[PDB]
Amino acid sequence: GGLGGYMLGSAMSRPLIHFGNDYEDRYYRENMYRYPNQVYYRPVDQYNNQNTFVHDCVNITVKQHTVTTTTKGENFTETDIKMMERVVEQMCITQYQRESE
Repeated sequence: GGLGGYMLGSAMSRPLIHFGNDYEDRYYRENMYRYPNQVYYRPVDQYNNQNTFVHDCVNITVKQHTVTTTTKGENFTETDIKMMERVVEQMCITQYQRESE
């Protein structure tokens, strides 16, 4: 709530994601522009476990995304939240890779 400590990663291509049924697939296709194409995060330094960092990226990215979202006067269903979490998770992982050297 005090902000700070976050860095912003480069923009990423939205992957085609399949959700296992016809409705979520169509729903996803239609609604995905409303979900993030970037992630918020704290450096690597602060995490010795990629499995964590990813958690600290999905929830953070989504709250911050909703506050900026509440401003435009629109609302998220429960499905949006599920779909948004899943794709940002994919994104955080790619983001995690960023350092290999």
